[PDB]
Amino acid sequence: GRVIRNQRKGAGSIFTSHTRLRQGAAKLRNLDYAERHGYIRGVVKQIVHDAGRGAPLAKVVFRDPYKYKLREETFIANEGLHTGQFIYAGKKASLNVGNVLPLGSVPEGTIISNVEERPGDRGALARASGNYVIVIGHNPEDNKTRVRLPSGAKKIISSDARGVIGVVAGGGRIDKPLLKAGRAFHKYRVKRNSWPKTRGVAMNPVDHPHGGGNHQHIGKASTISRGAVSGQKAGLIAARRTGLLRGSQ
Amino acid sequence: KALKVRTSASFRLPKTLKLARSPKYATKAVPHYNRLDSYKVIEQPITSETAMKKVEDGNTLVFKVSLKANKYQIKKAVKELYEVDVLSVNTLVRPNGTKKAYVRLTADFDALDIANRIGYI
Amino acid sequence: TVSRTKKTVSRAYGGSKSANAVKERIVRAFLIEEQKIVKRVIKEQTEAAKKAEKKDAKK
Amino acid sequence: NPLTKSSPRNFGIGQAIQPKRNLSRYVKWPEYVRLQRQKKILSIRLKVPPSIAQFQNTLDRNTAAETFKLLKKYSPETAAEKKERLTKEAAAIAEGKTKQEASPKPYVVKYGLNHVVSLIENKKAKLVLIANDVDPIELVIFLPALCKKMGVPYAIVKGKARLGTLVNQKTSAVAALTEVREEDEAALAKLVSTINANYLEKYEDSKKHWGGGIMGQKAQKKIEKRAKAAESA
RNA sequence: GUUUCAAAGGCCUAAUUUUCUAGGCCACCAUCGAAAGGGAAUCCGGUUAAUAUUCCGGAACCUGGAUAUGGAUUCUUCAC
RNA sequence: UGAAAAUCCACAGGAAGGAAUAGUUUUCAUGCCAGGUCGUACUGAUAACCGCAGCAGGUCUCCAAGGUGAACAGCCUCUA
RNA sequence: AUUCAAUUAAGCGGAGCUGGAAUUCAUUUUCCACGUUCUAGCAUUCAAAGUCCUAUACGGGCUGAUCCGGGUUGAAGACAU
RNA sequence: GUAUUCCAGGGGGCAUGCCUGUUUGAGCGUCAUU
Repeated sequence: GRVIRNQRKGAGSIFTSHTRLRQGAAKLRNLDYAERHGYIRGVVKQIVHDAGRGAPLAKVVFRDPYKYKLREETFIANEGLHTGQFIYAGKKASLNVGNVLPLGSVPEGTIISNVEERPGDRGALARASGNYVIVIGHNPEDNKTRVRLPSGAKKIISSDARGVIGVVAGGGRIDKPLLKAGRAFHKYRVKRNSWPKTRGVAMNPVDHPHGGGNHQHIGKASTISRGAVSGQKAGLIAARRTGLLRGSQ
Repeated sequence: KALKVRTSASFRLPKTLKLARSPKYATKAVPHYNRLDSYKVIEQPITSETAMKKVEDGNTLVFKVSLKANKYQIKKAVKELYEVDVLSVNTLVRPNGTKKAYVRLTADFDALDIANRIGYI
Repeated sequence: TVSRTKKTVSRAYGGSKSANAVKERIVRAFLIEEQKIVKRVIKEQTEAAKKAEKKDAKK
Repeated sequence: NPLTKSSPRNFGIGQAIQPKRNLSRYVKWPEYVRLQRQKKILSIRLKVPPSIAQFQNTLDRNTAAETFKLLKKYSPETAAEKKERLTKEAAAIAEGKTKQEASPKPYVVKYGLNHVVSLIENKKAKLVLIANDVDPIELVIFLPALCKKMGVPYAIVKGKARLGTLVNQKTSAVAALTEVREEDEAALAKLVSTINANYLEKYEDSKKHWGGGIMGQKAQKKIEKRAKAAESA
């Protein structure tokens, strides 16, 4: 038959990001000397709405230690920041909302976001709306703290890795229902081309595996193996459970 | 021993003694004569019934000019040949693919008197 | 191609910052410099006196 | 004194722009510079075999200077002095007719690798001088073993360039003696007895021991610190 | 693939008063892409069988070159 | 939550340079010279475009008077 | 070796100052710290000090900013590719 | 045309890879001499 919708998204002709009204790559500052040992002052001037992103950004002005110049860095604003506020980033920096500390110089049971997987990653874990990472444990031998990610799965991260204090702003976005379909259109209009999805069973047998037949039925088991190939994988891939789950996730 | 002190963390290409040309033989052998001459630029005087009306009234004589001819070059050509001080030049390319140059002279020289000298009227 | 009397007003930061902006940052720049000299006064008096205070612990 | 004022800067992390320091350690070099510096290190860290290791045993500064004072005598002809000799040849041959004895017999140092190896093979060469920095080591590695078998004095010496300077060349590789005048024979045998103590007598000793296995500065202080804490707690 | 695990340059002032040499600063980077996007500055009246904000008459304006007259500024000075 | 860059200006900053028997200013008043190359006719549709063609088909825009009436509705006039 | 990441490849690793002290007591014996946190200012052309001279006009050496090794730094590693 | 720098005119030139040589150079890659 034909190459299925599933398969032909990876080509990347139409299925690409709409980066017209996108402000910038929301990342942290570079490491070394200033933030390894001491700390640096930074002034938040703007708090901007990024297009197609559940998170208001923040643009902070730091000085260059080696030149008479100024470099702006685009931070993700934690709920608590404001324009005309000082920010303190480094090892010796204090524990307040907004300040950027390494995981080693932080006590247990603290809350953080925009956490680095490595040191020098410039951010990775917990960047979405209303999400936050909690610190559980510590180790003297092997510089490696214990950390819980917002899904539930815990992870061991290096002690020198960074993390901005506080919960990410713009929370409670998912609570309101969209109602009219035009509201859903405008969400995906400033992201990708991933919306009006037709059901595979409604299609012909050429265009999709589930499709075909006099009645709209699947025919064979939708639970498909991990060891499969591209074209077959349409349904639940490598499922342990099926059906309605009760309470505990 | 005793290293060269260097402040910057970059390393750029050190500029060197770039030597000029000094050939053993000429490629051209004979330098070519003037491609665009005084006579080659301005070819013919146009003698249509409209052009006679401009020469009398407007104080302007018209020419058939060769392609590859600037308004600087046409001003120089008419000045050299007929010994006249030119005021302004206006040019157009005809539909048949030949350039036409309207040339207006100063108030000292009459266009009608020079017209009977060149040949036509 | 216009005279710079029409582009600018005669003041400190002139035709770039507003008058009330210059009002405040002169008051800030002055008042912070008064606080910065007191950082010496607190530390010079105390840290010099700490050497006298710490010697009493040994005796 | 009166109108002059002092003004300290303070370079305490955050305060002031930092001064101009020598950052020669943190320069991004070209690719060819990074190649040759790392090629030095890669040979040292791996265990080198005994056949390659013996070229590190070079001739010392004080003894070497006396050797090249000798070998700058018995050096070959410059191009002008050959032209001087051939004019003397043409004169005596036309009026006299005498080759084989005329223009005496030259005493000169022997050079060239294929030329020198044949002299060592027939037990003719008295002294030999081998370079330490030949491009492929394969070229010159077997010469120590050849001189051992025939019982010829030999000595590895620094600078293939310095062997070139005494023979009107850019690089020579090897340079050996065979014939020498009777006046300077006393000084030659003095050098051979000094040479044979280091090289010829210690052939069976030098064949056994391996070189290499030397770590960098960050590796040395890591081992010394780890050995101190656990053992001498 | 288009700034990369490249030794990737072009912008100002004298020196010298042969017009060729000296000062310097600064530095992740070809080039094509819109006659509806961005964008230095022109209007009225007349005239032809057929052209005009484009020729003629009269009144303006911009950019790039050159440059000297008037005015302003100066005993403590780059205006009050 | 509704483009980018060329491009032009302003401020901070004090580099260097200047007088009185004379010197600085061309971000102002006047005055001088120069402004290349290519396009420019007419039609834009029940006859100049595409549809075998002078084919009731199809093809992006601007200006827009009087009366009736809620009205760029329908019906009747003026200019062309 | 091979693999991964970052920067215009600035402050890596080890000793030394002053440390302030440490309590067996000052030590060639170890731990232990390094210049900025009320405020939407400001920080750039290398200054004081001493040393000489350019003959003190205008500015040269050594410090201010300690020294020694030139492994840019961190993962990962004889597994993986 | 008032002209080292601006404007125009007449004439001659400026691609890439690779080879042989020439002249400036870069690297504690490395040798001898103060």
